[PDB]
Amino acid sequence: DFWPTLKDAYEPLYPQQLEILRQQVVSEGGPTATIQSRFNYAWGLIKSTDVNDERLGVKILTDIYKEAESRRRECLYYLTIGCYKLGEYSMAKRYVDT
Amino acid sequence: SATTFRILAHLDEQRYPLPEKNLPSLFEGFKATVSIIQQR
Repeated sequence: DFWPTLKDAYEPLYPQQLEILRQQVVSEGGPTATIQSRFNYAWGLIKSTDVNDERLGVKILTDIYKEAESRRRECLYYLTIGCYKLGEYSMAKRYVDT
Repeated sequence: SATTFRILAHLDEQRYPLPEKNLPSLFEGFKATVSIIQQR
């Protein structure tokens, strides 16, 4: 249960680091890439300062949640942090409730 | 907009419900990967 804090989610990566995580995703097949590599990219996106990156990061996490039953619990937590950052408190409330 | 985000990231919690004590978190792997990226 080694989970992220609010603090981590608010510090961005360099553009070239995020690009590496992106490139790894594309390499493995994009939306069909491994769960680990998709998450790594989704988190980097959530850390980004760009609201649209953050939204995409949250969308990818939702996709993980859907696909992987064994990942739902931890993803609800990740989803809560990402929705919080975006001001999407109704979503964040609902998720952390479940 | 953000209405498009809300559509694409919509989560039917009833449809995708929650249900393992030996499964490393995804975040652990993120943190290791960002560490190794710092060298490359």
